Amino acid sequence: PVARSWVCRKTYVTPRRPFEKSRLDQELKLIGEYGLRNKREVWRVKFTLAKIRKAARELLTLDEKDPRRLFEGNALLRRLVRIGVLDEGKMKLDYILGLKIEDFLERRLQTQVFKLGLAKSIHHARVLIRQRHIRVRKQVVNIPSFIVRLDSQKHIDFSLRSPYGGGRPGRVKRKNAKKGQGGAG
Amino acid sequence: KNKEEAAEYAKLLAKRMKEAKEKRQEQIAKRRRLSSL
Amino acid sequence: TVTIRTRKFMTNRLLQRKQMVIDVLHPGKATVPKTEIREKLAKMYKTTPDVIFVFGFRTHFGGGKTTGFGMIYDSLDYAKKNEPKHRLARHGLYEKKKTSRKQRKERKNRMKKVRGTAKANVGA
Amino acid sequence: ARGPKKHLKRVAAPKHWMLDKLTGVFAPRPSTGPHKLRECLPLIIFLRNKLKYALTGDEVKKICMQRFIKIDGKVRADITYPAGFMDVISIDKTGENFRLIYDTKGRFAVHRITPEEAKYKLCKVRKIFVGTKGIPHLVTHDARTIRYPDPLIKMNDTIQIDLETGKITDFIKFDTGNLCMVTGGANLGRIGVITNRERHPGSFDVVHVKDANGNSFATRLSNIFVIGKGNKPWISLPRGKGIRLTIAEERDKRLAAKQSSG
RNA sequence: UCCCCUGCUCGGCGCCGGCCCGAAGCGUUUACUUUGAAAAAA
RNA sequence: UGGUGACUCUAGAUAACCUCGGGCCGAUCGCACGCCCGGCGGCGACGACCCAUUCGAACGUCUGCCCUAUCAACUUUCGAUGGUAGUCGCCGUGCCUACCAUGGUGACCACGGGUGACGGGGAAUCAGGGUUCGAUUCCGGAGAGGGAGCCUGAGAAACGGCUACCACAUCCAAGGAAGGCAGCAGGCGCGCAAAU
RNA sequence: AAACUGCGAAUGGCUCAUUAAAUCAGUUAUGGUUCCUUUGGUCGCUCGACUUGGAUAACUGUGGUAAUUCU
Repeated sequence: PVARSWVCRKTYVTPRRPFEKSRLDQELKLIGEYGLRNKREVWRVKFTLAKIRKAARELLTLDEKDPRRLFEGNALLRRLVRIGVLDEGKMKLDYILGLKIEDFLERRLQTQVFKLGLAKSIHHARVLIRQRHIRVRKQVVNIPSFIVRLDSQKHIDFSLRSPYGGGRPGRVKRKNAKKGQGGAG
Repeated sequence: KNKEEAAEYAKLLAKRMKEAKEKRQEQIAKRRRLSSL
Repeated sequence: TVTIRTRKFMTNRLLQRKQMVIDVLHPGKATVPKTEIREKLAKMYKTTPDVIFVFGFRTHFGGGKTTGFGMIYDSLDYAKKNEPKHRLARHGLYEKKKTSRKQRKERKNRMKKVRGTAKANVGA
Repeated sequence: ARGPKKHLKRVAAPKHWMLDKLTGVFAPRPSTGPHKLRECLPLIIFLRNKLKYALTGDEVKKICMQRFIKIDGKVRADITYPAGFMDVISIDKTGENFRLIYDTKGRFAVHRITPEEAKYKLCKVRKIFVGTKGIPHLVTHDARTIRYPDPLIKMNDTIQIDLETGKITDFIKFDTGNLCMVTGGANLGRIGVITNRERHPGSFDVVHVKDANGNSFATRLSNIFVIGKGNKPWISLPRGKGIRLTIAEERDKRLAAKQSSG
């Protein structure tokens, strides 16, 4: 009777058709456009979008003017406004189902780093996050699948320990300085 | 302590019995009034 | 430099000590040792530097914050009455026996194996 | 099981004990006392989770047998003593007293009270007994056998006892138009007025209780604690006065507090 | 979308032995349907 | 007197009983000090007949379990069904005795057999319905080779308690003596298959 | 320390062999009974010594069996 968690779930799903032309072309287009690593990421984004769509459909099939419908509908709309995939104009339950994988993919931290101008390419943004150069609200982030909120967009800048934004220079700078000192004598 | 609490309970029981007897006599008088009137 | 902002202060008259949470903000430095933060709590809370006990320091990601516990007692022997002994062993005010569990268990079983006066002599 | 149980698992604890999961295997099983296992609260749970005076299981023991805590006017040295409904707890040195009342949700709540209100305790009579030499007896909901009661105390009344002498000072009669609250079930902590009392021969006699704002609900006869005579309560009610705010008004109040706090 | 088309022994919301309101206590039984109680935690 | 929906309920009165293996009504211990003419006091610890409460346990009420007709009738003075009166049991009761009547279940599947059957909260897949699993951390039950019997104790038919049987097995001067890892580590066997 | 006395070892831990209205689940009842400990009550209600008795531990001394948490 040890005291552990024993709670876990799978965050992605595998399609029943492994070899189709249009599906593989679409996921390859998404991966090459937004600089992702493998198809497990877009599969997990499809999984969470399917979960959100299923929840919205389950709320829509329940009758109007009920407290549970209003509570979970307004909770879902406030949540998706807080992510930033919707605006206050389209604050409706039926407008949830007209979403796309694109709207969930624009809120990635890698996409925001490439879009604001910190990086030159989306893959350069990914490897720039991986070497701990990007911080937000005084906390460094080393992971590319970070979902930034709407209020957290304007806090994106370089870190206080990265040499790009002011700090100690890296390994190649000090080694080349020591090489220049050795060459100069 | 036993003697004091027994005396206090006897006094309280006597007062409540007197009040209940007065209310019973009032109800008997009310029955006599509704019988006459 | 490094500066200290105490958080969640409360007093405990039931046990004559003061509970608070200390967050250590050291931009550019490593993790602070417990002795030097004990001297900072001494020069901040106007008490002697041998009554304060600190533990539970946990660094954050990126190395800007380090939060943890720290306790200040009113007097030294009041701290000696009501405290776990291993923290006093960390702070050098206590000594504990260095006997392993299997030796003590074997000695107890061998003492159980005999009766009388010989129990006190079979186990050395 | 060949005998009584002496352990109690953490996930087998009642929910109103209000614990966590990933701390330990076991939970504090209380010592036997006036209150039931699923309806009481251990002293270690209160002192270690609510008041935050102690952090481990040894500090609670040191405070407990240091003779610092008094339970209904009597000092207790058991760390797992069952504390239940309106158990008056007192700290003599820092001058604080707490009254245990169920709040608007299904749990206990910390409620600091003045010492003048800490001298008495409202409690519910359970059954009426007759002793050996014709002595009437009362059995109270926290198992307080009281000799020679008032002749007008019936089965479901509420008496007020001074904690220094053990005698009855004043009482509340069970009748419609009295302030009442529920102890157990889906409803817990709601303060209301008794209106109807349906009698079913051979089963539970349900009642009907109306809130002060327009809500109504039905509970059983055993799930009744009478606390007032009319509208004025005889004890200090906790925050919100037990109104059972629904999820929409709770969300609106939390959003208003978040907007005002900034 | 609102209200109206089961009968009888004691009393409090009001008056001058006379009216209304309520109630100790009874009202052809089922399934179906809506509400309420309780229905351990994870 | 008091109460229940309802007592052969509690309380009251009369006449007795009160077991020698016997109901209680204190031949116990510590700290701080003492007032009033040797008597007299404060707070505790322990023990005790009874009463309620707490932890429960136990026996019962209603409903709900996988497959099989190449199992269609089953039980019945070796209790099966019920009645009377008792024994025993903490209590009701064929639980068991002595006497009576022939009863009781069954095609709406009793009975008999099988199960790679501990039961449930649950898990996997899943449009809507479903199918499969649940030895396994929380709840209840059963066992410590397998039947049988018992002391102590409030609570055990207890097995890290005892007593005999068989299977298996240790030491020995051969007279005897000593045990049950389906506890934690570990080893052998068994294995497709599982660690300090 | 030892030892007498009192209390606990009937809790916890492991397994699924037996068991197909049996176990178990929800719902009831003990007005058909026992309950360690805790809590509260009762503990000068009875009409009849300013502290009693002898046994055993631990201990001392002396022994047997090849051998035991044996005597």
